[PDB]
This record gives sequence, C-alpha cells and structure tokens, in this order.
Amino acid sequence: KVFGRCELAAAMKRHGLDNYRGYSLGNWVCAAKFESNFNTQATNRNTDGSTDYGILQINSRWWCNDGRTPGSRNLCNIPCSALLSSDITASVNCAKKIVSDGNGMNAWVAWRNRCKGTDVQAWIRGCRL
Ligand SMILES: [Cl-]
Ligand SMILES: [Cl-]
Ligand SMILES: [Cl-]
Repeated sequence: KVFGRCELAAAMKRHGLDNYRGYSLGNWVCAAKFESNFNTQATNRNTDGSTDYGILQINSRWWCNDGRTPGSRNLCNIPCSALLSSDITASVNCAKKIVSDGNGMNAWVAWRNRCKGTDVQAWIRGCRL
C-alpha cells in the first residue's frame, strides 16, 4: 500500500506513535516519507547483506528474520515479510522497540539527515487527526 500523508499520520496516531519517547507525530511521518516514500512494500539491500523492510525500513541484521542474514538477531520476533503488510501494526510495534534502544530516532538514517532539526510539524499540517 502507498499511504497518503494524512492517512498515515492518522494510522500512526491510532497506534500510539504521537509523542512516543517524546517524538511528535511529524517526526514519524517525515521518517516514513524519506525511508520508503510511504510504500509499505519498500525493500532495500545493504552492503553487509542485510535488507531493510517496509514503511520504516527496519533492518534484518537486528530486528526481524528474513532467512538470509547470517548471524543476525530477530529482536522484534517477527518475519521481515510482516513488515510489508498494508496494516502497519507490526512495523509500528517494532519501531517502538527500536526507538527505546538508546539512540532514539537516530537509528533511522534518513530521519537524522533529513528530518532532525527541521519543522517537522509541516508533515501533519492540514490533516484531520
Ligand atoms: Cl509534529
Ligand atoms: Cl535477522
Ligand atoms: Cl531520544
């Protein structure tokens, strides 16, 4: 599924991301835009042979099992393919574990480089929430 901006903001709010570990909703919408272009089916392979999955580009080295990343962890206890679903539940639940890990949203490269320090409220402007 390719979400619209305000449709994803509403889905993220329903799933408890607004202000989760102090990150306002616009931070999560910005991260999703730049990680996946709001596409739940996005995948990208990394140099190390791990792969990033779904709307928040969660990595198989640590967070999910894809059967092809040797010596990796599965800290979210899920197949990586669950992160591709039109239902964002699994991605959100995993994202909550990641953001609690000690580096906050800095775990997401695109957030650090493209959202951090910007007017992230723009991402939710106009939306009925
Ligand atoms: Cl915000
Ligand atoms: Cl893994
Ligand atoms: Cl933090």
